Amino acid sequence: EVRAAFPEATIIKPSDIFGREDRFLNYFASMRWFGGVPLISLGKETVKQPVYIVDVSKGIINAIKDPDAKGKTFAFVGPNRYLLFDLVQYIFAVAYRPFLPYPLPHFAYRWVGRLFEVSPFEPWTTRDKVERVHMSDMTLPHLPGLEDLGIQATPLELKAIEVLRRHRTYRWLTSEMEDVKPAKTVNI
Amino acid sequence: MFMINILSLIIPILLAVAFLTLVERKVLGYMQLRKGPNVVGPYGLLQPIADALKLVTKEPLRPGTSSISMFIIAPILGLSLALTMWVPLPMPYPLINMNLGVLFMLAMSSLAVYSILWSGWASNSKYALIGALRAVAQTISYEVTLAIILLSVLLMNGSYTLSTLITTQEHIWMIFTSWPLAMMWFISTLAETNRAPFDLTEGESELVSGFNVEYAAGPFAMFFMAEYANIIMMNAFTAILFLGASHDPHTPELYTINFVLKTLALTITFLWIRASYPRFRYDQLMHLLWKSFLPLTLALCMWHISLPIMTASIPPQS
Amino acid sequence: RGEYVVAKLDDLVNWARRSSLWPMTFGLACCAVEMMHMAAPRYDMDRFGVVFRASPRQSDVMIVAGTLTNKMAPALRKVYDQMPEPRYVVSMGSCANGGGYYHYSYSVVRGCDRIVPVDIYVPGCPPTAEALLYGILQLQRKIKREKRLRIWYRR
Amino acid sequence: SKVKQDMPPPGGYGPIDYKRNLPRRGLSGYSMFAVGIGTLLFGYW
Amino acid sequence: TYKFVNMREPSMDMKSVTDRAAQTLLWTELVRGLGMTLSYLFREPATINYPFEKGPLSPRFRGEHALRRYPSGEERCIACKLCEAVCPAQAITIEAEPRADGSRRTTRYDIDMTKCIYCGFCQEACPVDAIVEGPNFEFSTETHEELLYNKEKLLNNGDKWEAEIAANIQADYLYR
Amino acid sequence: MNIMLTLLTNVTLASLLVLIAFWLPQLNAYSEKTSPYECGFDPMGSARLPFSMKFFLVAITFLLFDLEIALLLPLPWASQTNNLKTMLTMALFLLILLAASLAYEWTQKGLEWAE
Ligand SMILES: COC1=C(OC)C(=O)C(C/C=C(/C)CC/C=C(/C)CC/C=C(\C)CC/C=C(\C)CC/C=C(/C)CC/C=C(\C)CC/C=C(/C)CC/C=C(\C)CC/C=C(\C)CCC=C(C)C)=C(C)C1=O
Ligand code: SF4
Ligand code: SF4
Ligand code: SF4
Repeated sequence: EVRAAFPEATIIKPSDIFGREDRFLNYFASMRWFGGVPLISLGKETVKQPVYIVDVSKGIINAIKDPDAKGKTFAFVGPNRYLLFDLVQYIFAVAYRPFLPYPLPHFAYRWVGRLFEVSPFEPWTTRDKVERVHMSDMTLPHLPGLEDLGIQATPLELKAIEVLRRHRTYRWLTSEMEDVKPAKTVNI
Repeated sequence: MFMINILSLIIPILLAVAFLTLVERKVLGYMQLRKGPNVVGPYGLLQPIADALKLVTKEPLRPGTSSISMFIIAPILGLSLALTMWVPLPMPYPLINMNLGVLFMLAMSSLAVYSILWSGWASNSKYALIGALRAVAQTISYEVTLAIILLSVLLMNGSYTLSTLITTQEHIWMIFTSWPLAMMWFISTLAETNRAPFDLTEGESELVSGFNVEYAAGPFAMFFMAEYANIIMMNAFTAILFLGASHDPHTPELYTINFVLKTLALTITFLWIRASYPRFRYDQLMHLLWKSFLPLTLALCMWHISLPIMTASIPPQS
Repeated sequence: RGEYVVAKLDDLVNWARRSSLWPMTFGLACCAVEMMHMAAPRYDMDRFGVVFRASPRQSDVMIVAGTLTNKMAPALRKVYDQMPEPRYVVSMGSCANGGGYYHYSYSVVRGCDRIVPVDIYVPGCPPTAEALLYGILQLQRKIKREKRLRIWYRR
Repeated sequence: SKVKQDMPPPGGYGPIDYKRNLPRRGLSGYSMFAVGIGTLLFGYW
Repeated sequence: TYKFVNMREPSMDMKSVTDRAAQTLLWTELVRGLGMTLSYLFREPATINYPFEKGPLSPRFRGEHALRRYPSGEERCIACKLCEAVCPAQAITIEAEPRADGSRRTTRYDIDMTKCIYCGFCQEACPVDAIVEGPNFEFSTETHEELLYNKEKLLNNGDKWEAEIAANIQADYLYR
Repeated sequence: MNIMLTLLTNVTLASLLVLIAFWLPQLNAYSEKTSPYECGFDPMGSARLPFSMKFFLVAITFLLFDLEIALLLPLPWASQTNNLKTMLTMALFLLILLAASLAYEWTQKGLEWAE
């Protein structure tokens, strides 16, 4: 609809965005409260390609300055794609909290999402949110990405402690980046 | 209806703890050429409620380096003891009449320090550990005489029951017979509650806030009641201990009015002392008590055991 | 209507905050000494509900009063970050309102706002102990006029 | 006309106290102990 | 000359020793303090309630600036830049221009109330009593931009507090 | 019956107070807010390193002092005996010994702070 009303409207298509107040890394980090970490089919069939917040922020700024952003539709995506189970493995390793995955059928998770929607305040997990975690980032190589603008993507491995240092207990609070190895990346 | 009695001994105290804060602000202010809170409602009578809602709706800060389980037990332990240590007090007729009332008085009074102890440790900071350990140092000097003064004064009462205190004080005040002990008890009760000259554990000018530095909102609000409910209760303890009023067997109104007035007069003096003197040093505090107080306790306790036998004035046990 | 009960709970919450806000013990320079005169018996800040509590963990409004310099700017923002929510920062005096007399020097940040989200600006060099006495009360009106739950019930 | 400033009145000014005027009050030290013992004796009796 | 302050050796007579012993044993100077505060409790508080009653000032008080104008209505400022040349904080920024009537007024008179320190030199500077701080110590704003005054705000302050500035200057124009 | 009912009621009321305190106020945590307080600047980093306090000697003596305050507590019931001659002698022994233990504790430095 916006493209129809405003033909020369640059449309930015970010993937999952991670950062300090992202509700994506914090989502899995906060999952520790409710027992273990529930992933449907262990989350082994869902590949995600997150992108750091600042790069997309610089992407918008560069798009404004760029005289060629008129009409184009950019897809802002990160450098590497990670299977969701390995991504959660990376998150809980960086937070050093114990990982307790367990399978959960799709219909029952949808029921769980319904229960959490009841809260009249900021919901923690909706049925819609459960679906998003399952939605693997569709690859759109024809769509002009991020490097054409000029911004080089920052791998999530570098700037991951920013989000998750807070979630660490006092025990592993001063632990650095190199303590936890980079997670395996299913690449294109 | 015993449950109705329990709330009738908790909620009326809680409002009494609340209004002590407003009274202290005004008493301190009027002893300062100031006026004190007088805009929140009439005469500032709405001020405690204004602070009441703010704190419980204040952001309750969780420090990351803090140990969470011990973080929350301390405010619970502080308040729980404060209320439950009101229950043996013989307000006309004590709610919980026990043959060992004062021993139970000391037990939870000694249990109270673990609030400032665990909270000081759990806060995980320099000022947290400084306040908690000086809280040990302040309270370590403190129980040794607190028991002795309690023992010496009560030795001519007859037993450890708090109800019989009134019968002993039926004719004259206890302070007439043990005023050297009463001054020394009063300083310690001023001291057990970490108040006025002995407030090293808090130490605003020297420890910012001491143990309370990393305690906000309700967890702070809870710490304030434990401190202030102990103020009223300890003064009430002193009022019965030394200034036991007359008790008509048929009208408990008479004792209740007199007893409450004595507690109010004593609690004002706590604010009176708090305004006037400067603050000690925790080394001098310990040196003041174990070098000057404690030697006097032993001889005074020596006097108060020899006196009943020499005068054939031992008190009845039953 | 739910709007009525929300507004009634709205008025209850803020009235608690505006009548019990505690200015921190945060003084810097010449602008701080006369602020003591506000706390002095002449004006008696405490009568209006405030208490001068230290320990930013237990304070609401931050009285940035004095010249804000380079060497301390990290200390202030660490202090401001430690203050719980809600928190307000009243930039007090011309030094903290843009640099004051030393606006053009080399080790002063020109304005307290460049480090902190600065609330109502009270000017003066120094502002009279009464001049920001209104500054504190004028903030109490700002606390009065907030919506919070009104937005939440309409979010 | 006449030069008028804030000059002090012709009689200068009243004498201003500056020396310490800390009053001394209270019973004699012997009396304080005497009355203190007196209450003790009455209390014992 | 000089006066020794504290070396007063106490006497060792039995009366003096018992007095000190009574003082240490039966705390007296502590009670002297308590009696002092209690006496200072029943006084009259020095507080004044806010805006309903306000503190006392003097006619030469320094506060919010204002740009007055002649009895005819013409503005006093002939843009001599003296106030800018004496401004210790360099808050004054003015540019002049030959006005349509031919008179010599200023196009811009931005006073940055966040820089100047209320020295009052500006009121001493202009020989036409153009700029002068008003008695209004109260102009606190919620945003930083509001404090940055321009010529228009200065004239508005001149038109608002003109009754005070005429009276206050009338009182103190002889002392200076 | 009554005593644990009183005990249970008090811990319950406290639990609710902290519960509404810790849940209601619409939290917002951003890491540096949870950072330790160090008087405006960063902590040097410790607070669990061994805080060597200097009143160690006076610390243990307090334990020994309390052990004998329990001994001299039964005096109110001890005075109601048929042998006050023996009871008075043994009672005064404890206070004499307690003073004696303190006197040695005092004279041989002891009570003094460690610097
Ligand atoms: C460096 O710079 C500085 C400044 O400037 C920048 C300054 O200006 C000043 C000058 C200002 C001054 C005020 C001078 C003193 C200030 C200092 C910092 C000096 C050091 C201070 C001290 C040594 C003394 C500190 C004393 C204090 C803090 C006073 C404490 C006691 C009080 C009575 C006041 C506080 C009272 C409070 C908070 C109100 C009560 C508390 C509550 C929680 C409210 C009640 C709550 C409830 C009842 C709970 C809810 C329950 C309910 C309603 C019951 C019903 C419901 C149920 C469910 C049961 C200084 C010194 C300075 O150095
Ligand atoms: S604004 Fe003026 S009074 Fe305040 S600190 Fe700066 S120079 Fe001093
Ligand atoms: S009052 Fe002084 S510092 Fe302020 S603008 Fe005028 S001359 Fe400059
Ligand atoms: S305000 Fe005064 S000093 Fe400034 S330009 Fe006008 S006349 Fe000159």
